[PDB]
Amino acid sequence: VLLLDVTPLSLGIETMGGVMTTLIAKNTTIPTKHSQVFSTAEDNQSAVTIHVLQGERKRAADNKSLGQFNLDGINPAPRGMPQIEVTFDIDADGILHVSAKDKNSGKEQKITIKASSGLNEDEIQKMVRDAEANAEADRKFEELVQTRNQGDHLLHSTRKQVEEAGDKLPADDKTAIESALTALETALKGEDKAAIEAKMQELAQVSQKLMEI
Amino acid sequence: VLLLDVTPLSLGIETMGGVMTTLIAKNTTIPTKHSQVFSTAEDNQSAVTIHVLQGERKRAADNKSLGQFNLDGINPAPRGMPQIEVTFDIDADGILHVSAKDKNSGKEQKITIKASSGLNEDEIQKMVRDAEANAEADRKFEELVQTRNQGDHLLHSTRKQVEEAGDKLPADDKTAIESALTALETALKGEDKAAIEAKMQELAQVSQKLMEIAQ
Amino acid sequence: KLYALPRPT
Amino acid sequence: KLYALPRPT
Repeated sequence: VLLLDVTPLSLGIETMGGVMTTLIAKNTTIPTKHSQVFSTAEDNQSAVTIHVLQGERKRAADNKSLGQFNLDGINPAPRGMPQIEVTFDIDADGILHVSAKDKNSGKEQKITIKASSGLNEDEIQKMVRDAEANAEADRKFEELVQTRNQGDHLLHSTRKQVEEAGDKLPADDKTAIESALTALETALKGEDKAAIEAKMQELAQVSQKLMEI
Repeated sequence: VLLLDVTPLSLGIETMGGVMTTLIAKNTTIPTKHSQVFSTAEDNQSAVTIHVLQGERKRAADNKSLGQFNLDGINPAPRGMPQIEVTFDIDADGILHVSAKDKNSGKEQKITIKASSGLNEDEIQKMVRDAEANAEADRKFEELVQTRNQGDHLLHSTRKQVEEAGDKLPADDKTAIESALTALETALKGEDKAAIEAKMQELAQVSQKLMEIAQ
Repeated sequence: KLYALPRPT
Repeated sequence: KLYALPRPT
């Protein structure tokens, strides 16, 4: 065939730390369906937001919002435990159906997005250009976010372990650790990946006993 | 929009050395139309073949053939001098119209290629991946072809000169030249760049008298 | 491989 | 820039 219908830009959702995670690659032929399992960013999280995006940028905020919806009633559990199945389906008429289902609870929610939605031809071509021109920075952002997310999770973990050991932790230990937590929390607000990792390392360095515990 | 009607793969023609040259880029919205001027591979070439291809490979042979036609009546001229304007027009119905026109002779030829031609969806996906996996080999193939074409050109111009000169060329020389020509010809069939340039050198080394004569 | 989702609001 | 076309056959 010399011609075909495609979705002209990547389609996905916003994941932890404000990054776009693609479900349907740009220029995929339609109709099409793609499903992927996601989980929860933090412990005891009972709801997620599915923010549907179109575009090629790594920063979710830089892409075109097509819609959103929440999925609630998730049983509070450890981060990473819930299995939230996210399905993007584009029919032959270019109508996009997005659903999210929590496998445990069977709770589900969905949205329908009209074919005429999103970016027009000139906006599409600018999007592609802007993505190319910003490829290095978008990659750095992506890497930054992966590190922030790791550091974020290190905070929570460490904090839960310090409470979990209570008495059995030397005060000088606890102190070193509390201070390293603060430094890390501060670094996380920054945009310097190495700085965050360095604070992770300093924290690891003073957590050895707590790690024994 | 979430839906665009596009050409799923690049469309173009074969050029000298078995290369794919693109006229319409993959994922171009239809309808669309593009034109580009080409010329002749060899001196005094009277005709060209327009081999219409679909695909992402730099090697013409690895792309899908959609059709072919000839344009003849090209007037005598050094290679590279005629102007053959090739136009690809895809209409809203997905029918591809390809024409070539010789700006000098005014001669033109056309074909029409139906919407259902070329590769299917599975094949399209395979093609894109194939191209991606071979991106570097194709870059190397392009380099190769540049040398190959220089070589073909030297071969052709040497042959012409020998003939033109016929009798005035010492038999010593014409024997060395025929041998060098053959060697060069062989080399061309390989993908060793150096070997090609080396055979060209060897031909040049035995062509000095020819050059004097011809000149 | 396993990506995570923010809470609402 | 300017690409060249083969002769027929």
